[PDB]
Amino acid sequence: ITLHPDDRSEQTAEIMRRFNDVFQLHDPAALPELIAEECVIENTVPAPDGARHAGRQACVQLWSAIATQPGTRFDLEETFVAGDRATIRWRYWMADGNSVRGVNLMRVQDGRIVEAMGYVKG
Amino acid sequence: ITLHPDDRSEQTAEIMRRFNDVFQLHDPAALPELIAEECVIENTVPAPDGARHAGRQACVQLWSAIATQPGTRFDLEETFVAGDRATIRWRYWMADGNSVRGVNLMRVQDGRIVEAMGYVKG
Ligand SMILES: [Cl-]
Ligand SMILES: [Cl-]
Repeated sequence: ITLHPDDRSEQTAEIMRRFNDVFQLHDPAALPELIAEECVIENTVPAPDGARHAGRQACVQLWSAIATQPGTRFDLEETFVAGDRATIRWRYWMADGNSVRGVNLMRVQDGRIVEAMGYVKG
Repeated sequence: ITLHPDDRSEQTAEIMRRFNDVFQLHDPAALPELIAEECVIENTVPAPDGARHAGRQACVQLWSAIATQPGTRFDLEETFVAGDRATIRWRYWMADGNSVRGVNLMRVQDGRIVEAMGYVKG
């Protein structure tokens, strides 16, 4: 985690560590405590806009499925934190052996993830 | 521009304003002075990795063409700055009338853009 010094930067880093570990450990147990009631994900697909998932339940369900899909994984390229925001660059490996690079733009409020926006190479 | 308070945040905001104006005004005159000799762009396409453009000349050429392509434009969604980094969310409108949302991750060093990473909805 690259930290830009800022009031809550260390808190946001801790949130991103635990968030990233869900995927690295394929273990979604931490997801609910990290996600705001009103959390929104703007997913990577489909263009033009990306789907939208709203509310803790939808966000937990989506990320849980992602974290536990057989034959898939993520390599973390860089997590950069500043204040209540972070960027997480990654490479996603698919069950067919292909991969794609992407990024999440993350925002926290009251110590929980309220916004996650995903993008990919197209 | 949303600024996260940090040493050079105001400088980075100024760089991003002038960078964004190149596209909004379809005027690439400012590009060279904003771009480091060694600047690298990791473009939005093609998956998996995105092409790579290296050096001021390549980066100026690519962005100049983008800025001046007839029938195309960008809407700025949000520019967020922290320290020597920024994120710029946008919607790109293509000559065929379609659009796609995307984001640039930007990094400056010595007052010039050294790194620009682009991603899109897929
Ligand atoms: Cl990678
Ligand atoms: Cl938009």
